[PDB]
Amino acid sequence: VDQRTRDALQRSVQLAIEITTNSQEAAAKHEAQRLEQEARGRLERQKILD
Amino acid sequence: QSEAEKARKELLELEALSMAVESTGTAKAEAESRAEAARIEGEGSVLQAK
Repeated sequence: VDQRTRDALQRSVQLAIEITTNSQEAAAKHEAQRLEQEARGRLERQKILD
Repeated sequence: QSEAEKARKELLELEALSMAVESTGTAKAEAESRAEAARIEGEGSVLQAK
């Protein structure tokens, strides 16, 4: 019935959204860091084979 | 680093053949020069003493 309760429920969803945007940005960063290491693993091995 | 180490053992054992050359060749050169100069002095001394 009260509107101020509906506001308190409105900020509840603004958080729920930011929780999924933070999860793709953390899941992207973990894939960036994994590939950046797969190159370094080869670039460092290639210098030694030269 | 286990991969950049199985190859680095190969880089190391080739440097051991190479460092053999730089050392046995340098000492072979400075010693055969002294042996040749002392042979000229030695064959001349026989004539000079004659």
